[PDB]
Amino acid sequence: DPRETAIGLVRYVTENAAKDFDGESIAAIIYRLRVVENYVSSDVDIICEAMRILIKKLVNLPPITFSPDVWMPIMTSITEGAIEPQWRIMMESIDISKFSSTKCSEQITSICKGFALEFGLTRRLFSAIWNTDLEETARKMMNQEWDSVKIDSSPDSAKQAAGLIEKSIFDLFSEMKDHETFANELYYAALARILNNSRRLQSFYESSLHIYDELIKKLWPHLSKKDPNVKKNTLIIFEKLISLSPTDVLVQRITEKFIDSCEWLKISGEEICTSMEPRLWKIVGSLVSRILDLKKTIFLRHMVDSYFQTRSSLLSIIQFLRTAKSSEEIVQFMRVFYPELVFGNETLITHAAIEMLRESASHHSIKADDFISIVLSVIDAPAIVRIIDVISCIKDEKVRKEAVEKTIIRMANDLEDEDQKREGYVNHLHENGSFWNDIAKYADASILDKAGKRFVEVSVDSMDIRSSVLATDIFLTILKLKLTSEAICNVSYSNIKIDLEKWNKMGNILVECNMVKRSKSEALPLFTIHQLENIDLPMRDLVYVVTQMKFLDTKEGMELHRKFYDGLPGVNVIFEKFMSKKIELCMKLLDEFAKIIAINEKSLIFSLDHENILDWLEEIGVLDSPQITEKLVDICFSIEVWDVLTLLQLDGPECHYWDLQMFGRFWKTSLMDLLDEKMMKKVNEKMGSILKEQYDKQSHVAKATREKRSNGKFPNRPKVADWEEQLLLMHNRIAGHLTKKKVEDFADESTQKFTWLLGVCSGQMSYKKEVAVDAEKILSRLYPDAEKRNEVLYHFGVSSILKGLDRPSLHILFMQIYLDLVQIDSKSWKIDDSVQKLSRRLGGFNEWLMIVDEEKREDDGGFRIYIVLNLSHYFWELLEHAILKIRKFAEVLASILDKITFWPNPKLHAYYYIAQFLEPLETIFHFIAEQNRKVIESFFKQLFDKL
Amino acid sequence: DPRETAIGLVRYVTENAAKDFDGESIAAIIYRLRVVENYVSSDVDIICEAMRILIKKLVNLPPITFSPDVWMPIMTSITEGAIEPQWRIMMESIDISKFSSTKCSEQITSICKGFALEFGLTRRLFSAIWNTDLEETARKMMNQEWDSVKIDSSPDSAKQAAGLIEKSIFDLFSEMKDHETFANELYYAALARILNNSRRLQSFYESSLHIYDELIKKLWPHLSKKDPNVKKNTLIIFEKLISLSPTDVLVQRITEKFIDSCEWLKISGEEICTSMEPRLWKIVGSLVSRILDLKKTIFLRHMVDSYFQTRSSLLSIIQFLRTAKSSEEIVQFMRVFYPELVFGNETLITHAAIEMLRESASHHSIKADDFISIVLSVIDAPAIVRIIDVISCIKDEKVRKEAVEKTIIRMANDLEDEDQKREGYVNHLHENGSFWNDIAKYADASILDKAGKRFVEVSVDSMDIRSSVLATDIFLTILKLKLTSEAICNVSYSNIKIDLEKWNKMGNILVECNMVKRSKSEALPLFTIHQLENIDLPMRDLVYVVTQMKFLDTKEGMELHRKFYDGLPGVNVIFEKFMSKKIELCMKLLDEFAKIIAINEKSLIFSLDHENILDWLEEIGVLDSPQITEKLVDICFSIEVWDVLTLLQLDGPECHYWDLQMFGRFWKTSLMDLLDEKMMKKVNEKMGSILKEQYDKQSHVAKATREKRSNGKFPNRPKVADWEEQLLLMHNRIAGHLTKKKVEDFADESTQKFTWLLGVCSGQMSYKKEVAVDAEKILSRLYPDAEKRNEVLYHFGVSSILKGLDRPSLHILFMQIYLDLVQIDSKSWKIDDSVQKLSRRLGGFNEWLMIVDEEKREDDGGFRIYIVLNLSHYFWELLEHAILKIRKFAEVLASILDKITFWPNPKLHAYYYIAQFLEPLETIFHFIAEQNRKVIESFFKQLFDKL
Repeated sequence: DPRETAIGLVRYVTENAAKDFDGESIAAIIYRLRVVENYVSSDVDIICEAMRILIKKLVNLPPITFSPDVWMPIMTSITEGAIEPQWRIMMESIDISKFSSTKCSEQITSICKGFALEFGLTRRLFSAIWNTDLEETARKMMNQEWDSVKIDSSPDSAKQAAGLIEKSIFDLFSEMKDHETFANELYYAALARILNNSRRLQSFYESSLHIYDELIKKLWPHLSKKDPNVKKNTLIIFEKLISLSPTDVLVQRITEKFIDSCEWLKISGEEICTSMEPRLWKIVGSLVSRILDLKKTIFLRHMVDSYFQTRSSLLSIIQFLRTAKSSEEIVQFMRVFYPELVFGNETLITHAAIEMLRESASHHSIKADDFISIVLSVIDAPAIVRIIDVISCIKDEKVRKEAVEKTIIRMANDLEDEDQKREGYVNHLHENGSFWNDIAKYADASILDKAGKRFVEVSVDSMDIRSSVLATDIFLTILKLKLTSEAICNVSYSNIKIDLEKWNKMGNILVECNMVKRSKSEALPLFTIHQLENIDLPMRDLVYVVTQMKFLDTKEGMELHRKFYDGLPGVNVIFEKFMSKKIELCMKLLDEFAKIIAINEKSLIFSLDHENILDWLEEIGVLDSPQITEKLVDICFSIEVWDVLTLLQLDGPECHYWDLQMFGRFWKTSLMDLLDEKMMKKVNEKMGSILKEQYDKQSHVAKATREKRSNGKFPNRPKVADWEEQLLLMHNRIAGHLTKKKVEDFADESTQKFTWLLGVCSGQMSYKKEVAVDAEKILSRLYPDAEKRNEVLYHFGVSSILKGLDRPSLHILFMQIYLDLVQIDSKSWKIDDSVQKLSRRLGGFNEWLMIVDEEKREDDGGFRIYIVLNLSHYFWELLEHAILKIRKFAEVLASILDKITFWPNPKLHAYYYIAQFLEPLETIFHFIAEQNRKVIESFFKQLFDKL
Repeated sequence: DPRETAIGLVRYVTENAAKDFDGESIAAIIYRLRVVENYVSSDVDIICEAMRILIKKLVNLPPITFSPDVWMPIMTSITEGAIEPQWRIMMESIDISKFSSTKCSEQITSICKGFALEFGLTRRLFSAIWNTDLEETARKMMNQEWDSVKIDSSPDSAKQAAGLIEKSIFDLFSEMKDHETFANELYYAALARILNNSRRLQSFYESSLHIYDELIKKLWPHLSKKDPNVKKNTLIIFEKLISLSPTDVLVQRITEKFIDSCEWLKISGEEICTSMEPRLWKIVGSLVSRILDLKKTIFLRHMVDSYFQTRSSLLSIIQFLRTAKSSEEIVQFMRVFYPELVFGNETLITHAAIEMLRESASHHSIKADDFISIVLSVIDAPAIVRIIDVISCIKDEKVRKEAVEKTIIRMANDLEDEDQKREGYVNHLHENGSFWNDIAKYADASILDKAGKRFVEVSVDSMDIRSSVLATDIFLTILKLKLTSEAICNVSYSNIKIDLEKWNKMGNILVECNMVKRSKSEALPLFTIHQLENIDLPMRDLVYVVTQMKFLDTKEGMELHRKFYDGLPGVNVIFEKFMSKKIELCMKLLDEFAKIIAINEKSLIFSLDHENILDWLEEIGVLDSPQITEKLVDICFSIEVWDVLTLLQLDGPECHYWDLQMFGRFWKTSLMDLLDEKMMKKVNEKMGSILKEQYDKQSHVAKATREKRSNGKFPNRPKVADWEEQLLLMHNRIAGHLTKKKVEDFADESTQKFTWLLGVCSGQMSYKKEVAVDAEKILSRLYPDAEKRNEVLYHFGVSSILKGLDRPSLHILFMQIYLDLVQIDSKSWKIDDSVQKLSRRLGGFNEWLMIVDEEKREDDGGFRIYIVLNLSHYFWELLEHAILKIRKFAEVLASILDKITFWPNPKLHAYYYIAQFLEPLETIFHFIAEQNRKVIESFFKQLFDKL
C-alpha cells in the first residue's frame, strides 16, 4: 500500500530531520508522498511538517544538484499537485528500502504552496534553471561588471520562465523573503539575458524581450521601493545595449522597450535626456531613416503596423527631447531631418519639434546664422506653407524681420522661374488669414513698402493673367494690411519707381481682381492714371470707372488716391477734371453696351445688376442730362433688334442692323391689321423657306444648339432663358427716364426720340401694355385729332419700310409686300384727294424720288425704278372704284415724273426700264396732260439726253 | 479640462488632509480623479498620496453613510478602474466649486489597489453592505448571543458577496490587517446569515449555503491559526442549526455542509461524535428515511443524483459514528434501521456499520438479549445470507453458539413452511464455503450433532425431492465438517432417534446426492440398512451399491460405517454377510440392465462409464465366477436385439423379444447367401409395406422424431448418435470375458452360451470381424471337420427360424421364406440320404412335430399343420432331380406321420387340414408303404378317433 510506505518515509524524515540527504532521495520521497491520493485528515499534520522539512533541506542543495527538466515537475507537484508522467518514469527507478477524499490532497497541496512561498523556492528554481546566482549578477551589474557574465540565456529557458510567471505564487509577490531584493535581481538577470543574447550574435531576441516585458509588467510596483539607484542602472544598461546593436530594427525595438521602461519606472524626460543625449542622437537618426524608408514604401499587412509603431517611437523620444539643452543638436535636427519629416505628411512630430524649438529659443538665444540656414533650407523645399511656424519660432525681432523678408523674396523667386507646382503652393499659402495676421504682427512698415514694390514689379512683369491677378489682389491686401503695433496706407507710387506706361497696363488686372475675384465688400477700387487722364478706354475699365466712381466720392477714396499718388505733378488737375461733368464716359459706355447687345455677344455687364441701370445714372446725378436720353433711345432701339433676333431664331451678325430693325417694325403692329390671310400664308412660307436656307447654311454645332433652344418653329417663340428676362425688364423700365416733362421734349418732329415714340405707339412687340398706353396717351397729347394721328402712323410705317431698302431674299419679299399693301390701300382713296396726300400714303414717295445725288445713283440696285414699274404695271393691267384708283395714281405719277430721270444707274438695265416707262405715260395721257406740259417736255428731253 | 480640475482638487485635499469631509464630497472627488484618463507620469505621486488620504478618510466614515449600490461602483473604480454609468449619472449632479498613456492610469489603479489592501477596505465594504459590525457579531457568537442578531441576510446581498469574492484582492488574504480576525468574523457572519435565514422561514437557502461554501473554500487555511476554539463554535452553531430545521431535505443539505466543514477544519470523527451524539441520531433517522424513500422510488434525472448525495452523507456520518460510545444507540440502530438498509441493496454502509459493531463489541460487552434481538430481527427478514457477518460480530463464545443454533433453527423453520422464496435464499446461503468454514470455527460438536439430527428429520419429512436432496447433501457436508478447535465423525445414528423404516427411505435421496448432485471426489457414499440387509433392491441403489462397494473396502468406509451405526445390534453380521460372496446382487443388476437395454429406455447407467463394465467385475474379483457368464451372454443377446431395433427404425416395445431376436438371426448371416434376387425383392417389399403400416399407426411426435433421425429408408442404417457407439464398444469388449479357457466351457451343447457362440460364428451384424474370426477359430476347435460345422450351422439357423414361430404380418413372411429356403435346399439332397439327416436339414422337424402336450395343443395357430400342408402342396404340384426330391420328402413324411395326429387344435379348421392330408399320403403310397405299415394304420385310427 503506498500510504503505509509514505507514512514510514515521513516517520523516517521526522526522526532524521537533522541529517543531510542526497537530492535524489529527497525527490523520491517527495514523489512518493505526492502520488498517494487516499490520505486521511488525521495524518495531514505530520506529512506537512515532513514536506516543510524536505523543502528546507532542498533549498540548501547546491544549484547543480538537478537539471531544469527535473527541477520543473517537482515544483509542479509541490505547488499544484500535477504529476508529470516522465517524471514518474525517472523517479520509480530509485529504491527506498533503506529509507523505509481529495480534500486532504488539495489541503496538502495548498499548505505546501504556503510553505514554499515562505521559504522562497521561486528564487532557487530561477537560479537553478538559469545557471546563475541572482544576487551575484545583480551586485556585479550594480558595480558595472560585464566581462564576467555567467548565465544561460537560451530561448527555451526563457520559454520556461514565461511558462512559470503566470501561476498564483507570483500573485503574492510581496510575501516571499526579501521580495524587493529578489525583484531587483530578477530585473537585473533579465537585463543580463538581453546583454548576453546581444553579445552572442556579434527571432534571436523575441523571447528575451517578451520575458523582460512580462517581468517588468509584474514587477514595476516593487523595483523602486528599496533601491533608489534602479533608474540610473537601467540608464547605463541601455546606454550600452543600444550602442551594441548592429541593425536599425533591433535599435527601434529596444528603444521601444525603454520607452516602456521609462513609463513603468516613472522616469521623466528631463533626466533621461540629460543622461543619454549622445547615443540618443544616433538612435534618432537610425529610427528616422526607418520612418523615411517606410513612408517611401507607403503577411504583407505588417508594412503598416510596424510603421505606426516606429512613428510612435519618435513621438516618445521627441517628447523626451522636450528640454534638450544642446541648441546645436536641435538646430542641426531642424536643418537636416525636419524637411523630410514634413515631407512624410506627419503633423504631430513636426508639431512637437516646433514647440521644443520655441522653448529652446525662449531659454537660449540661438545664433541667427543657424536660424537663417534652417529657414532657407525649409524655403529651399517646396513646403512654404509651414514656414510661418518657424518664423514664429524666431524670438529675435531683427531675425524675424529678416526671415520674413527672405521668405517673401523666396516666393517671389518661386513665381519668377514659372513652375506650376510652386505657384500652386504659393496660392494655398495665401488662402489663409492667420498667415497675414502673423505677417502684420511681425513685419514693420518698410517690409510692407518693399513687398508692395517688388510685388507690383512681378505683377507688371508677369505675362500670365492668373499670376498678375494674384499679384494685384495680394498687393491690395498688403496695402490694407493693418499693423498691430501701428494700430492705413502702406505702399506709395513714388517708391515703386516704375514707368507710367507700364503702370497703365495694371488697369485690366485691377478690373479682374476687384469685380471677378473679390466680393463687393472686400473690393478695393483703384484706378491707374491712364484711366484718370483718358476717356478713350476699353469697356473693361469703362465699366470699372462707371461702377466704382462712387468710391472717389467718399472721403476715404479721395484720401487714399491722393496719398498713394503723392509726389506726382498735376494729380489735382486730373482729379478736378474727372470730378467735372465723365458725361462723355457715359455716352461711350452706353454706345458700347448698345453695340454689344446688337451683336448677341456675352459681356460681364450682364452679370452685374443692369436691370436697375436707371438707378446708376441717378447715383451720379446725370439722369437729368438731356444729351444722354438720345443715347438712351439708341439703347432701346438696339435691345429691340436684339429681341427680333431672339424671335427669328436666327442669331449671329450675318445681317445688318437696319434689316432686322425694319423687320422688327414689320411685326404685329397695326400695319398688318389691313392684310389678308393669303398674304400671311405667302409671307410665312417665304420667311420659313429663307430661314431654313440660312439654317442648313450653318455648321453642326450651331444647329444642335438652335435645335436644343427652339421648342417650336416660326412663329412660335423659342424657349426663354434667364438673361433675356433681365434685359426685357430694364428695357421696359427705361420709361422712368422717358417722362421728360409733358409735351415739349417730343414736340421736335425731326428727332430720334420722335421716331422711337412713333414706333412704340403702334405695335412694337417687346414693350408691355403699360408703355404702349403711355405712348398712346402722349401721342394723344401731341396729336389731339385721331385722323392725323393714324395718317402719320401709316406714313411712318410705309416710310420706314421704304428707307430700310437702301443698303442691301428678304428684300424681294419686302418689295412684294410693299406692292401688296399699296394694292390694299388703293381701295380707300377719295376722288378729291390731293397729290401730296397720295404721296404721303405711298410713304415719303415725293421726297424719296427727288433725291438726285451722285451717291444715290452710285451702286443703287434700281429699287426706285423697280417700284415705279411694278405699280405702273399692275395699274396698267387693271386699266386694260378702279377708275378712281387709276386716276389718283396717274395724278401722283404726273406730279413726280420730272424727277425720276436722274435715278437710272449706268450699271443696271437702264434702257430696259426707260422703255418700260410706256405704261405710266399711257395712263397719264388717257386724261392732266394739259395742266402738266413743261414737266412732260423736260422728262422727254432728259430721256433723250440719256441716250 | 478635467485634468486641471482633478489637479486642483488633489491640491485641495493635500492642504486639507487634516479636515473632515462629507462622504458625498469624497466620492465626488474619487469619481472625478478616476474619470481623468490623460494623466502624466509626473503627477502620479501627488495623486496617489491624494487618494490614500481619501481612502483613509473614507474608512473612518460611519457605515450608514452610503447604500450598497453606491458602495459598489466606488470600490470598482478604486480597485480595477471600471466606471459604472449610473454611478457617473449620480455623481455628476454634485457641485465641486467649493473644493476647486493608459500606463499612468493602470499604475494609478494598481497603486490604489495596494493602498486599499493595506488599509483593509474589504472589511468596511462587507460591514456596510451587510448592515452589521463583523467584530461584534463574531464576539457575540463566541459568547453564544443569538437573540440580538442584527444583520442583513437578503439573497441579493449574498449575490453581491459572491460577485465580490472572485477578484484578486482576496488572492492576498494574508496581507490585509488582522486577516485572521477578519477571517473569523467573516466565517461567523456567514454562519449568522444561515441562522437568520433559517429563523425567518419559521430556494430560500441556496445562496446562503453557496456563499458560505465559497467563503470556507477561500478561508480554510487561516481560520485555525489564531482562534483554537473555532471547531467548538462550529459544533454549537450547527447543533442549533440542525435542530431548527423543519424538513428533512434541509437537514440533509446542511449535514452535507458540516461533512464538508469537518473535512475543511480538520475535525476527526471522534470529537464531533462525542459532542453531537443526541441530535445526530435524529438527523440519521431523517436522512435514512430519505434514503428509504429514494430507494423505493428507484428535469426527472435528478431523482438519482440527490440519491447518491444522500447516500454519501450516510457514508460520512457512519464514518463519524465509528467510535460511537453509546452501545444502546448502535444496538437499536441495528435492530430497527439495519434490515431496511440491507434491503436497499447497498453494501458499503452496512459494511461499515458491521465493523463499528465489532469495534463496539471489542471495547464494550453488549447484553446478550440485545444481540439475540437483533439477530432474530435479521433472521425474521428473508435476508439470511449476511447473518454470518453479525454472527462474527458476536464476541461472546456462548452467545455465538446460541446465535448459530437459533439461525439454523430459523432456516429449518423457513424450509418447513414451504415458501419458494425462502428456499431459494437458503440454497444461495449454502452455495459458499466461507460460511461453512465460519460455522466450523464457531460451533462445537453438540451443535453439529443437533444439526444432523434436525436435518435428517427434515430430509425424511420432506416430500419434495429437491428439498430432501439438499438436506441430505448438506447433512453429508456437516458430517465431514472439520472443526478447527478439534483439528472425523459428527453425527451418529443413535442420536437421531428415528424409526428404521423411514431411514430405509433415505437411500434414493443418497443416490441422487452422491452421483447426480455431487462430483466423484466430494461424493460421500453411505448406505442405509435397507440396502445392507436386502438384495431385492430397485436398480437405483443397485447401481449405487455396485459402484460404491469399493468404498467399504477402504478402512475409512468400514470405520465410519461402524462408528455411525454404533449401538445397533447385529451390524457386524450384516457387514460380514455383504462382505461374503453380492453375487446375486450382480445377477439382478445385470438382469435389470439387460431388460432395460431390451426396451430402449433411458437409464442413468448410460451416463456412467459402462464401456469398461468388464473392469467393474474385475474390481470386485468375481470376473472368474462362472454363474455370471451365463447372464453375460444374456446381456450380449439383449444388446443384439437392441441393435436390431436400431436398424429397423422401429423402436418401442410393441413386439416381443423373440420376434426381434429371430429377425436379428434372420440377417446377413450365410443363411441368405443361398437366396436369390426375386426373393430379396419380395421380402424387402413386404418388410417395407409392414414397416410403413406400423409407421403411420404411430403419432405425429414419434413420426417427426423418426423422420429427423432417419436419413434413409430400409435397408440404409439411420443416423448414428453417440450412446450407441458406447454400447457397441462394450458389447464387442465382452470377448475379454469370453476367453474362458480353451474348449471345455463351450463343449456343453445344451447351453445358452453355445447358442450365442453358434449365432456369432456365422453372421451376427453387430459383432466386429475380430470377434467373428475368434468365434470361427473356437468353432474350428469344437468342430475340426467343416462338413459337420456347416451342417450344424444350417440346422441352427432353420431351427431358430422354427422356434421363433411359437408365440405370436411378419409371421406370414417368415412362413413364406421358410418354405422358400426349403425349396432352395431341396436341390442339394442325395439319393442315399437318411430320414434323420433330412429332418435335420428341415430343422428340428422330427423333434418339433413329436411334442404332444396339452399346452402345445393349447392356443396353437396350427403352424405345424400349415407348414406340413404347404410343403406337401408344393411337392404335389411338382409331382403332378425332381423325383429324388419328392422321394426324400416322402421318406421324411412317412417317418413322421404317426406324430402329426396329436397336434390339430379343436378351435381351428382341424377337419379341413385333416382332409388336406390327401397329398402327402398320395406321395407316400406312390412307392415305402410296405416297410411302414403299423405307422399308417395307427395314423388312420387316430384320424378316425378324431371324428
